[PDB]
Amino acid sequence: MNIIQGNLVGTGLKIGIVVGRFNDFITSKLLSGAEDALLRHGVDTNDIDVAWVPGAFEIPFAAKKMAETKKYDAIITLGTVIRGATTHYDYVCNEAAKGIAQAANTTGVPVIFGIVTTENIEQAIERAGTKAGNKGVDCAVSAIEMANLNRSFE
Amino acid sequence: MNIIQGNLVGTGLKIGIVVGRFNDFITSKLLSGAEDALLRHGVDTNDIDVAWVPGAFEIPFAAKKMAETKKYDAIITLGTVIRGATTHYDYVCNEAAKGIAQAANTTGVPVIFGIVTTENIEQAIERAGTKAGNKGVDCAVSAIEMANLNRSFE
Amino acid sequence: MNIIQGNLVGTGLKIGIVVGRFNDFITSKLLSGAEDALLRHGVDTNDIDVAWVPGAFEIPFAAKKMAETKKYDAIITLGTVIRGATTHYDYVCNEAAKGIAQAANTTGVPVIFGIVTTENIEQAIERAGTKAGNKGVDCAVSAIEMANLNRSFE
Amino acid sequence: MNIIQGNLVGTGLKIGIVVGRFNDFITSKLLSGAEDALLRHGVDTNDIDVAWVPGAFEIPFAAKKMAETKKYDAIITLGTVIRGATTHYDYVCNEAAKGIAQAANTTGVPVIFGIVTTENIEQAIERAGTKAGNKGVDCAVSAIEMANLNRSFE
Amino acid sequence: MNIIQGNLVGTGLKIGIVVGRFNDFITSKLLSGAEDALLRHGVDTNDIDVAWVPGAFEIPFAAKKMAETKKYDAIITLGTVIRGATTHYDYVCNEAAKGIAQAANTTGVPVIFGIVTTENIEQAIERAGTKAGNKGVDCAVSAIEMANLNRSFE
Ligand SMILES: O=c1[nH]c(NC[C@H](O)[C@H](O)[C@H](O)CO)c([N+](=O)[O-])c(=O)[nH]1
Ligand SMILES: O=c1[nH]c(NC[C@H](O)[C@H](O)[C@H](O)CO)c([N+](=O)[O-])c(=O)[nH]1
Ligand SMILES: O=c1[nH]c(NC[C@H](O)[C@H](O)[C@H](O)CO)c([N+](=O)[O-])c(=O)[nH]1
Ligand SMILES: O=c1[nH]c(NC[C@H](O)[C@H](O)[C@H](O)CO)c([N+](=O)[O-])c(=O)[nH]1
Ligand SMILES: O=c1[nH]c(NC[C@H](O)[C@H](O)[C@H](O)CO)c([N+](=O)[O-])c(=O)[nH]1
Repeated sequence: MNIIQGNLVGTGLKIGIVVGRFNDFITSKLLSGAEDALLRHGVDTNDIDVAWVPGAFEIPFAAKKMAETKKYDAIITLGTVIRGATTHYDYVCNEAAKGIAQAANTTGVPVIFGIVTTENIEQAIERAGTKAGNKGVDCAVSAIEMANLNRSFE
Repeated sequence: MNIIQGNLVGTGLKIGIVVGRFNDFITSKLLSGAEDALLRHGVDTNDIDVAWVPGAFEIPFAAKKMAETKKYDAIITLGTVIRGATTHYDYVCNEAAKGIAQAANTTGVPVIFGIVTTENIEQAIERAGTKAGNKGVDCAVSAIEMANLNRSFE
Repeated sequence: MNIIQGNLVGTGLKIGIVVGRFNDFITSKLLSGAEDALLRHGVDTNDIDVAWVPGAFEIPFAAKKMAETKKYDAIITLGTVIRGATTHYDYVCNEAAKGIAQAANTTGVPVIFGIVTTENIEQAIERAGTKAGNKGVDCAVSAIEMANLNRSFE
Repeated sequence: MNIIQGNLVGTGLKIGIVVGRFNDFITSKLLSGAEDALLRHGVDTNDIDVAWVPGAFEIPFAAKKMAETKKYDAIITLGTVIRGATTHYDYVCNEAAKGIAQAANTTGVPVIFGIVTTENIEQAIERAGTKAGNKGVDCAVSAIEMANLNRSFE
Repeated sequence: MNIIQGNLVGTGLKIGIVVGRFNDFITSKLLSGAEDALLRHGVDTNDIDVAWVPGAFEIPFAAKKMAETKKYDAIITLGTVIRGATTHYDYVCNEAAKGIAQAANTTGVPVIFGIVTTENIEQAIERAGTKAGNKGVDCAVSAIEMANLNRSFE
């Protein structure tokens, strides 16, 4: 068989990031994690644009617009939705993931899903640079991989 | 990295609001909350158009049409769906959130999701100007932010 | 602010109705409820077209086609899905609500969601002209409102 | 009001059927049920084309393509998804129902949802020609109705 | 009635495969299973292109692009999402299944859903070449069937 991959060399890549202000206590650590990860992989700090939106529901809207400028190789979406007392959590999470997916689809640009969806604050901290690592770092790496792999497609 | 934000200066913005009549006991307080929030942020009362629809299922329909007039910088959707004895709640909430999201998508205009979805009346009052604040106020602020941030995109 | 509403004057309106045969014991009472409601609001009986389909899954298909004829001001969908032993209920309800919503979306014509989704026969009778009123009547009224409000949009 | 129906006269109709091989122990009885039902309603055996696909996930794909040939008055989808140990069941059922619905939508041809989704083998047998009747027969009848009703629409 | 099938002769077919790196402990066995299955069915190893993506959320993106090249008769998606402590599982699985389905839809090329979604590692191993067989092998076979069946459609 013939293998098609994407290496982790970020040199020369232009990355766009959309972060939600909601739960910034967490998302900010996600953002910084992604930044460091990108830099240590060869991406130039100036080649990184970060756009802040109120909540995760907004993330798709910004992600699509940024991707449409065709100015980026990949887009990283960073958010943190923590469940509450109502089903609000459900809609925010669904629409976010739904839109983040269709953004990449209609845009052709890889849009990495980095929205942390937990039951409580602990699980959030758990995935923002603790026990489970930093989802932001994992997303940065995936962004790089997808950008490189995307060269192999047109 | 390069940051892209949206400040909270509402001066000069034109806002459209779609409110559901259903559970108006709550939604009306959401509406007034949004209005006051907008005014105190610099938005002119005359630059605010409010459209009433039966229920939340209708909100998407009106939100899309209002956004399509391209007459608004952002659109705020206000509603309150309180769970009952059947799964009706589920469809109304899903379709509302689904449509409110696609309205902004297909329209390019930010459409703020301000539909309160609770298990009971108490949680509704809780989020319409009590313990948890007023979702209407939060949406007004988000509308302003998104409108301003949207300038940075084309 | 500037208010945009829809009054309950049905005079001159042309209404289309799609009813599911499934659970007709209930849906028929929903239909007659809507009819009477429409008439008593000024709609002429001859300005009302009713189309019957097997079940609620079919409702969206007929609703979209009727709306596309642009012959109607609003479309009322009437159905009753009562939960059973399997998850069948789920798909029928979701697809119905999903399609009824997109019908109005793609058609520009208001399509009122009048599908009663209950756990048992009692809750169905409850919402078809008993304790909880008649969802058909509520839909007729919403249809009229949406039709009138729709004049304010193009 | 003016009633629009669909009678159960299958004479002259051309029906397409898509059956999943998965759980054929059940689906085959669904298929034969639909066949007999169609024949006894006036449909000519030669006017019936049956296409087999691996599982229910594939059904939408085949149903849309068959409908697109515009060679059929209605399309019957027959499948049986029985829940297992994982959530696999969920995705297969959702995508199936989602696609079978959009097939009719985008195609204009009625596509009858005849996918049996149960918790166990017993409920499957229950709906494939036992206690609860034969969903295949019910779908055949619905297919005929929808085909005839569809004449009333363009 | 007239039957339309797809035989299991892979000779001459060109297959594309998208595998997620996430849970590669399992997915790799899925991939090898698919490969062997394809070869033993007549597919030439050189007629098989494999593309690796970070996780299942990425699978749809790659599957659509590969399908769009119109260079393949069918596309096999291979992944393994194992549930964790949060609802993350839900979004990854839904979006994956959602996208893998729409890829085939919009592309016209069959895209086989081979994403293993389990509650634990054991059920994963169970479906990757143990008690329940190898989902990769089952997908390979389905890919071949769908490719052949697809000849019958335009
Ligand atoms: O990013 C998040 N947005 C949230 N807000 C929802 C949404 O993203 C918007 O802020 C607002 O709903 C209007 O669009 C959240 N909660 O409400 O809990 C959350 O946890 N995380
Ligand atoms: O906005 C709401 N709409 C509701 N009605 C449903 C829907 O919004 C429409 O009014 C009507 O269904 C026709 O589409 C609600 N309930 O039914 O409970 C509710 O709580 N909130
Ligand atoms: O309108 C309904 N249709 C139902 N049938 C589902 C569907 O509407 C179609 O009749 C058939 O599925 C083929 O399209 C129902 N149940 O099955 O329970 C139900 O409760 N209500
Ligand atoms: O028709 C069915 N297909 C099933 N397979 C899923 C799918 O239809 C495809 O065969 C395969 O997933 C690759 O597309 C089923 N299960 O897995 O249980 C089932 O119960 N019924
Ligand atoms: O294929 C998988 N991807 C997973 N990652 C999610 C997603 O596929 C992407 O890798 C990343 O979310 C950014 O798009 C998984 N988990 O997170 O558990 C998993 O179990 N399986």
